[PDB]
Amino acid sequence: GINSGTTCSNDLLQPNTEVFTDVCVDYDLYGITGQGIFKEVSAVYYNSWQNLLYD
Amino acid sequence: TGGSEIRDLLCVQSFNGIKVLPPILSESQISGYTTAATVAAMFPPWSAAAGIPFS
Repeated sequence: GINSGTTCSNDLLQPNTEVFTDVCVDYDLYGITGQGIFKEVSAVYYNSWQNLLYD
Repeated sequence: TGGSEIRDLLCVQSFNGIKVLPPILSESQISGYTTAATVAAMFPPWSAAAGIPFS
């Protein structure tokens, strides 16, 4: 099944790198596009499926 | 930007071009003006009391 199917490689560029603070690194995770500075804050109370949080 | 917690909308407001510039006269200056008028109304020479003591 050349160039048609469901299961295949996904070696393209994804926003999964060594994230760090002190600069507004571009974030494109979970289908949300924005610009902002990351800050390390402990949050263990999240659910097993919860990945984000909104205002 | 100096290090705090994101719990207010002023940071997202000021970074989108909607900022609130401070007035040309600070609240301290107007407070001092009101204080000077109130003190001048009672201590001689009387100004805000038509030239007569408060009592």
